[PDB]
Amino acid sequence: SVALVPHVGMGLETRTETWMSSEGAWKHAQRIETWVLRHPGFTIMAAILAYTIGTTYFQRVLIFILLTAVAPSMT
Amino acid sequence: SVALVPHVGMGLETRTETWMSSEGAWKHAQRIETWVLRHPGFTIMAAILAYTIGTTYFQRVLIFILLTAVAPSMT
Amino acid sequence: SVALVPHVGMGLETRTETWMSSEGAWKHAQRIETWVLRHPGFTIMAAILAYTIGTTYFQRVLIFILLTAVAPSMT
Amino acid sequence: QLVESGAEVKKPGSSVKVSCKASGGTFNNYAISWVRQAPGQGLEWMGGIIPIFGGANYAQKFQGRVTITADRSTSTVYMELSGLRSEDTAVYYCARRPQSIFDWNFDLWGRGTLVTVSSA
Amino acid sequence: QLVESGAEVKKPGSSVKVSCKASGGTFNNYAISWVRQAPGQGLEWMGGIIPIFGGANYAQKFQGRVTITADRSTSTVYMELSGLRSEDTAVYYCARRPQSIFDWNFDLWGRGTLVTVSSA
Amino acid sequence: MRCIGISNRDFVEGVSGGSWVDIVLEHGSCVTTMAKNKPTLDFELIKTEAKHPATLRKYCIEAKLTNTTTASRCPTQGEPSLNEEQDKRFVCKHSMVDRGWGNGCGLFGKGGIVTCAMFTCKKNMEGKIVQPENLEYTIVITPHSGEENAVGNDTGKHGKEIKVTPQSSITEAELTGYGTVTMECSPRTGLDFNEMVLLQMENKAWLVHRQWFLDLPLPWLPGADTQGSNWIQKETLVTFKNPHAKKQDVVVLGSQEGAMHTALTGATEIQMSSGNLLFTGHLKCRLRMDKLQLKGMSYSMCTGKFKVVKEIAETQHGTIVIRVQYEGDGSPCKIPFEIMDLEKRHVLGRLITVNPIVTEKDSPVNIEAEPPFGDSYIIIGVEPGQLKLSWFKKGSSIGQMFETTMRGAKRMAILGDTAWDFGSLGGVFTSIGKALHQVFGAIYGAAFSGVSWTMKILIGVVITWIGMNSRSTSLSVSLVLVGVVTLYLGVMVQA
Amino acid sequence: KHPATLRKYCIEAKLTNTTTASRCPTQGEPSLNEEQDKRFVCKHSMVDRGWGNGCGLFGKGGIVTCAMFTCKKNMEGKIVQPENLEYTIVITPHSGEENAVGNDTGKHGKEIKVTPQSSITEAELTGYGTVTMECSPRTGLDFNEMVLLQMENKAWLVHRQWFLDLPLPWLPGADTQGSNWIQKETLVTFKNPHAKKQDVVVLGSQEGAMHTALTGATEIQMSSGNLLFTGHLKCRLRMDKLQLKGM
Amino acid sequence: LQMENKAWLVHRQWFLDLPLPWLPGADTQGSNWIQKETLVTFKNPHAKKQ
Ligand SMILES: *[C@@H]1O[C@H](CO)[C@@H](O)[C@H](O)[C@H]1NC(C)=O
Ligand SMILES: *[C@@H]1O[C@H](CO)[C@@H](O)[C@H](O)[C@H]1NC(C)=O
Repeated sequence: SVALVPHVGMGLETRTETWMSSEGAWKHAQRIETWVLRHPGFTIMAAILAYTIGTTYFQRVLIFILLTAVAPSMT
Repeated sequence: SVALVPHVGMGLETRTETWMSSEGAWKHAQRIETWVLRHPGFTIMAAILAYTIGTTYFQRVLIFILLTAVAPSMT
Repeated sequence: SVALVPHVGMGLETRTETWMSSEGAWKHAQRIETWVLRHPGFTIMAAILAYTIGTTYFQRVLIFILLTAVAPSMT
Repeated sequence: QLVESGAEVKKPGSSVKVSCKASGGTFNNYAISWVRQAPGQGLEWMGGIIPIFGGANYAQKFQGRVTITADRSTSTVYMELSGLRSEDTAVYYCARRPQSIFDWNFDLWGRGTLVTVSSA
Repeated sequence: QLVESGAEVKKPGSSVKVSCKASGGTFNNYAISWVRQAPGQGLEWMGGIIPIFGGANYAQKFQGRVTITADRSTSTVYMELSGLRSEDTAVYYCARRPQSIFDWNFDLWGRGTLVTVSSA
Repeated sequence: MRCIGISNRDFVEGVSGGSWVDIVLEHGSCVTTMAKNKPTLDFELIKTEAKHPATLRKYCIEAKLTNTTTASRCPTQGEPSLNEEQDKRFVCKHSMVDRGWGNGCGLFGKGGIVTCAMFTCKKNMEGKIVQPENLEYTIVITPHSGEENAVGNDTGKHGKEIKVTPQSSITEAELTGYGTVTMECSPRTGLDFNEMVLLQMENKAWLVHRQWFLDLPLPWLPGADTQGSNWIQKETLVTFKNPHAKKQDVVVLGSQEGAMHTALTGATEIQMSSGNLLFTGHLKCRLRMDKLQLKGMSYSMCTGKFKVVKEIAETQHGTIVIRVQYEGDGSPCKIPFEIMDLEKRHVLGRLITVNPIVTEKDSPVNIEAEPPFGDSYIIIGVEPGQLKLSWFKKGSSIGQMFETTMRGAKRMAILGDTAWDFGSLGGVFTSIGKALHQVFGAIYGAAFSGVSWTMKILIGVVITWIGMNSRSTSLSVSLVLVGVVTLYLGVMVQA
Repeated sequence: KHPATLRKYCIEAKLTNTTTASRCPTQGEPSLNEEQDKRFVCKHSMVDRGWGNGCGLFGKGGIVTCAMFTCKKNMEGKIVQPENLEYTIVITPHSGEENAVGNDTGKHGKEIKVTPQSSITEAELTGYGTVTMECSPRTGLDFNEMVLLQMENKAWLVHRQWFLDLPLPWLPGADTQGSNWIQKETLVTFKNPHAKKQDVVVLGSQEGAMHTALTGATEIQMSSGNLLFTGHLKCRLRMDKLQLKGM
Repeated sequence: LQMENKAWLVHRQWFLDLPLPWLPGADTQGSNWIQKETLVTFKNPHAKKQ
């Protein structure tokens, strides 16, 4: 969809507010939150996989966060 | 929008072609590829960060892939 | 050109004489020989490279023959 | 550019709603106020509206009995007077003025909408 | 029901397209064939088509000269003749049969479109 | 003979001690069942009607705005109020504009402002729901006889149509000349319509997950509303703009039909114009062949000359079909059909049109047989005019085994644990496997719900790598197996 | 001013004149006459064939479906050269006179037009001398990398590359016939559910999807004259000829 | 495969891989060739005209 390629990060922003800045500011985070609520099974598996792969708490937390954020995204 | 929650991992798939299945199979991969083409700078930074954070080549590559996949996705 | 993909190794041959069998039997060898005559410089370089890369005489000769055959073919 | 509603007859105890159609520029740049003049009497200011912002202001007398609203989808300002009585028989004009608090320059006036209060 | 287009007068060397509309059930569950009859002569099968599938089959005599097509949006079957001549003057029928290679019963026929190369 | 010409045909051979077999019927698939002494039958699930659907929510995919009004308070006087903030057919927003002597306040600062516009719907999606007891499955049973009226046809001249419901789930089909077949189906465990919505948008419909339908980011009505005027998430189809701080506007967000189409990828499209017709899904039935008999077993071999009126044509399933006419004298007679070697010393293949018989003289009968891999000869008739037909089958037995295993894996990928009821005849191994699959599928669906196919491939690779780089052999093997199964499922899924 | 059309996308289409053709198994591809025309979006697929549906063979036959693609609503995008880039500035001195304290047009507040044609802009402020402005309208918004995207009485200032990368049917912008849409496959769907039949649908209307995709872009006005109310302008202010009024 | 009063017995995949413009074989129009670019060459020697 065209909706999958928003005009964010293009470097044309001014002081003027954008098309849906207030709306689209937190919509991705809300989506990831709703998805994690609806699918606790994948979050637990991602936590286990992140703990296993990462040797350090930073690597593990980063892997878990990225897995959780990308699972709905590809979805 | 609604387009960002596209009824994929819902577990209701039979042996019948789903709606827009052929397109949606590779649409996200095409989007990631086009984004990486248009934004080489972020990919280099993601590779550097993945190398730094990960100690083993496996988790370095995993971090790089997760970062690259979620960079356009968060948009 | 279609001439660069002849109907050679198709496993259809019978006892019957094929289209241009006698004529095309030695055309490749003749063309390679003529090219190696017209371009001695590449043959010497190929021999040097084969000697440099090949550890044993068999490897050197195989590499030299393959380079000399491919050079005209890729053109 | 300040076309007003036609003359309406009313009866005591009822409310009459008058309208002032305004141009796009007038609606967004200027402020409109409502002045009523009962026949044989002097001019009187009921209130005004800055249609872009929408907060209406009213005279001390008409406060609690007059309502002024504007429709941003139509570029119109409506004056609403309730509890009509005999004294309310008057002509109502919708005038134009700048948005500044100190500027009360009624350069443009409405055609005037006579409102009659009588059983008839 | 199988409704055919009206009669057409053509000239030698020209082309005529004959239409044959059909109901939804007969379009998607059957096959439509075209058979001509020169006046005072027997029926001659020209070709047919399974509109749901397309890819018409043509008689050897009309190979390269006829084109049968189906409009799925309008549920109509079209026949086009190229190189019309006097010997091609005849009435053309569209007939409905099952979409199987063994059964060729035209249980439903159109009225028939007559193509003439002279004046009426 | 209906399954001839369908790529997804299945061959089910054998029954249990009770003369029954477990078959799962899918819409795009055909099942042909064979037992030692029973006629060959073809089973097709040709319909699934949902009746009496009730709406549970109407989403707005395209709206308009009218009656826009604004209120504002000069700075430090609190937030403004509009009468329309309590009106449910209005969408409102609170912001701050810049006020001052020029704007008409007398104080300088950020003065609150609120703007409201009436929200109206112009097009909506009605997500109907249906009770699981209102589902009706139509199943056609056609005997694989050879009579010309059934060679791959999709008509009901010879096929028998039996309607199966959750209430009357046991039915029998009277097959003229073959006895009766009893179907004992379990539609309730078929598709679980209590967790699904029938989504009709314009002239197109989909079958969707009810949680997914209830989580949609569009405005909705409960479905009991007859006037609209109480849409819920009206803020999703509008955007309020206060560029800088001088004005506040509100606009609608354009038709959402295409965004809905994109959101519907992975939902199987259904039909909802002339009733709720679902040409997707499966039905598990237990097939009872006990009162099922071959037609004409009390016939004498033909002893006449057959002619092949249609050359032998091979199907996608490794079997062959041949159409032969009869010109002998004993009209109803068993057709002497055999598939032998050149010397006619061994019997190499089995026929599928079991007990072929000529019901009428000039009435072609087309037999289906399964010849062996490589050379084989189809012999039709007796010696006085016997015809011998050479055939060659291109495949291999190892390749056939590989394809059978792949079809089994794909059936498990699509039916999950219901694939253990396909061709089942009881048995303890089947029950143990189905229980194990049920538990493992519960875990797997919990861990992989809502995940796309690329994510499944990535998770499979990650798990396989973890297992391969594992010090313990048991955990290594288990993780490698789970990861490979995950990879196969990700490559097979449409998600 | 003087914008040029760069590309016209399709956000809403209709399909008509749907036709199909099939080839029996092993006999190659089928052919429609409609595949010659670019107004038709065509698709090739395989369909189960056999004696039942009209082939003497029993394999996967070839099928092609074509439909006439027609646009119903456009998302035109336009490009302006930096030369046609008028800027309007208003200079109001801090007096107390108040006539132009809150006014927008003239009076005390003198408004000037800045264009790349003239580097120096001169405003004579009554009683204050002359204010000299040296603005660089070229180094503000990089209009060589921006599109004035107009979709149904709304406009956005978008990145040119982001715009050219949009996945919709489009026309080159030089187009005149308005019928040779390029990416017609992004707005049409082909369905072959069970491998028995192939069909085509026009896949909805993308106005709302575009609205979502324009998140992060600044709305502009393009109904009359392509007005922008976003961005900056760097100017050098010359007070040499500026004098206090009351001195 | 027959070309001009001459015919050959050729491999099917080889024949389908021939880099020439082609028609489906069910065409009947003979005008919508597939890969015409194999039988034409476009010239832009100096980036002046094509
Ligand atoms: C909306 O405005 C129309 C005039 O455009 C008016 O007739 C109607 O009463 C209004 N409805 C409201 C404010 O609910
Ligand atoms: C499309 O079909 C219409 C009939 O509905 C016909 O008039 C028109 O000529 C057709 N156009 C094409 C390009 O096939």
